[PDB]
Amino acid sequence: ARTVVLITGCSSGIGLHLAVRLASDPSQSFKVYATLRDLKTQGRLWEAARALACPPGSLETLQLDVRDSKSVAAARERVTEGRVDVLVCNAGLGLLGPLEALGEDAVASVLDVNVVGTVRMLQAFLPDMKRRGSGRVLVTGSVGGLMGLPFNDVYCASKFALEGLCESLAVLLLPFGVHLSLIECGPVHTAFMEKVLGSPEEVLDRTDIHTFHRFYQYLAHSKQVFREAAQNPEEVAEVFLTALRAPKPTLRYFTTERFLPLLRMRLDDPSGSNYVTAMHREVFG
Amino acid sequence: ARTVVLITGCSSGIGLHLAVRLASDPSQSFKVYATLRDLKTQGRLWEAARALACPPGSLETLQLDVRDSKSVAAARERVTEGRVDVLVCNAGLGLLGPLEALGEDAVASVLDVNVVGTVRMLQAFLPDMKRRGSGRVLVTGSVGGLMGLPFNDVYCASKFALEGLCESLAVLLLPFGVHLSLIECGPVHTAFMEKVLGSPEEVLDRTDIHTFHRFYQYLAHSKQVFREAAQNPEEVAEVFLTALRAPKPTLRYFTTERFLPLLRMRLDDPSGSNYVTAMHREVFG
Ligand SMILES: NC(=O)c1ccc[n+]([C@@H]2O[C@H](COP(=O)([O-])OP(=O)(O)OC[C@H]3O[C@@H](n4cnc5c(N)ncnc54)[C@H](OP(=O)(O)O)[C@@H]3O)[C@@H](O)[C@H]2O)c1
Ligand SMILES: NC(=O)c1ccc[n+]([C@@H]2O[C@H](COP(=O)([O-])OP(=O)(O)OC[C@H]3O[C@@H](n4cnc5c(N)ncnc54)[C@H](OP(=O)(O)O)[C@@H]3O)[C@@H](O)[C@H]2O)c1
Ligand SMILES: C[C@]12CC[C@@H]3c4ccc(O)cc4CC[C@H]3[C@@H]1CC[C@@H]2O
Ligand SMILES: C[C@]12CC[C@@H]3c4ccc(O)cc4CC[C@H]3[C@@H]1CC[C@@H]2O
Repeated sequence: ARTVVLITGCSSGIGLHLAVRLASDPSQSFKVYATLRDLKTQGRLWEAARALACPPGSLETLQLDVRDSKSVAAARERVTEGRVDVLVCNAGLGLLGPLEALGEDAVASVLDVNVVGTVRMLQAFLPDMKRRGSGRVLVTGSVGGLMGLPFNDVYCASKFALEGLCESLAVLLLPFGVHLSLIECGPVHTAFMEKVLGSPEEVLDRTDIHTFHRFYQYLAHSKQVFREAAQNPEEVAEVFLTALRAPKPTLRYFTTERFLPLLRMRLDDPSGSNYVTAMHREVFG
Repeated sequence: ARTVVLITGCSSGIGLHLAVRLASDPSQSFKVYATLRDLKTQGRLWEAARALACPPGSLETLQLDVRDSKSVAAARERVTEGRVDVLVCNAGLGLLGPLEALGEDAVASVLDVNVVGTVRMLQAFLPDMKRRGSGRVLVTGSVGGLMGLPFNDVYCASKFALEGLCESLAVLLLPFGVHLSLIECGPVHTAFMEKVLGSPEEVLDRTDIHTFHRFYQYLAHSKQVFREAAQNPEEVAEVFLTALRAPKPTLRYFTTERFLPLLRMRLDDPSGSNYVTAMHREVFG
């Protein structure tokens, strides 16, 4: 159908549920290109798509690895319509542990995927939206890009980076009639975390005993935050559709109002210490 | 002298003036290791140091390239005292132009220096401060890390990343008695900008005519913002000393109160659109 939507990172979580929520839409107005780093993992996407009854042709899958600009351009070339009306930059990776225990590859990967990957997506797809004078870009955001979290130093570094990247682009884009919005998400049940790490044996080798202990405490605490605040990817998908529907989309959309008070205490105390003291008390006690 | 201070990026600007402001301090309590990417450029540092009368031994220069962990560890090994009381992460690069005109090397460099470089500094020097139960880390910040600026997409991406990185570390660090603060700076007369770019011929080749035109407009506008708001590096150095003096340093220190209203409109309108509309009007008219 008429609105062409291209989504990154659709093998699971937000991306997967958003592709099927769009392709199974009552109005049948979306033509979805669900992109995945590795096409062989598309099984779960179709199982969900078939549970929602997506009309043949409403959903097509492509291989798109955000670390490779040749993969990104190849995917763009497979959009048969020759246009993308809604570009959703969703692919992302986590990175957890003491800063000193993180290796150079892991740090570099996180920045390459979460930041440079988005830049690649935007360089390949913004030109044509500017030429056409229209387009929507939706970026999966995180409360981790709005407030720092202990033992997520590089991950927060990467999520804050998208905030800077998208805000800077948004200031330029108004006059071109291209809208950019971030969908700010808290914890989401998606297996994002399941790969965020483990291996206490190796970690203890890379840091001191006190840091290690504080790490275990952070891990106990995020086990409760996840049970307390994870949302399901279906709920998050609805926030994207809210954004793609608005005639004049705002820069930010929040999927929960839950972390706002905490967010407000970084501003109402500009020195930023109130936040630091409050987050240390919530995490470590 | 007694407080050992190690500073990155001292061939010019903030780093240069901060090293000499500390080594020429009346109390003569600072022993400064002024680090530079390339030792052969140390001329300007000494000229200023000799204009301020720094006692022999108050200032030592080392080579330290933040993109190389071997250079970073080698520099740490030359601290004869075996300790660093104040670590100042100042090295940084700019990147300007239409997002689509930026090459992969340039983007990668900016992130490698501004973000990963700080991570390298922190991995090499935090362990010993945690072991000792004391230390101050001061990071040169930017209003560009707090609000997005058109045509500085990757630069803002990198400066926001430091915000995330330092806030996340700050939450962990309290209990270790190690303080981390960011020194938020606006435009500074330092030649940072002088290398931020030019070459309209090559740029026009990489983007569309409308974007190009908007770029020229941004360039006219930053010529006035720089004359209107640049501060001198001596003024910025005093803010670092304010931070290193406080018995309980806050996470953020601002060198000007000038951009706060703008900063406040990103929060008081959480959708973040008020800011986007206001920044577009200030830059493009
Ligand atoms: N999960 C949370 O609690 C949470 C909270 C806030 C924000 N977010 C954000 O939500 C987004 C979606 O993640 P999720 O929570 O749904 O986790 P997820 O279930 O692990 O899904 C992330 C997707 O990104 C893909 N991806 C990873 N590397 C890629 C690459 N190089 N090229 C293309 N795609 C790649 C993954 O594919 P593969 O499976 O093949 O690797 C997967 O399809 C991320 O940007 C993110 O960080 C998540
Ligand atoms: N200038 C502004 O208007 C402004 C505004 C806000 C924030 N800041 C920030 O202020 C900091 C200091 O910059 P500045 O304004 O003083 O500009 P600058 O005069 O160009 O000084 C930056 C210094 O960083 C060094 N550097 C660059 N790459 C390095 C590397 N790979 N390893 C070690 N050192 C390296 C440069 O050395 P080389 O000369 O050899 O390259 C130079 O000594 C930066 O983090 C920054 O982005 C500046
Ligand atoms: C930033 C994340 C969402 C917000 C989460 C949060 C939010 C508030 C809080 O007090 C603790 C945590 C712990 C884990 C955080 C997450 C780590 C991954 C995710 O992106
Ligand atoms: C972010 C910077 C400081 C703040 C500057 C600013 C701040 C406010 C504003 O309205 C325009 C500009 C243009 C250039 C910006 C700068 C680019 C380099 C510097 O780091």
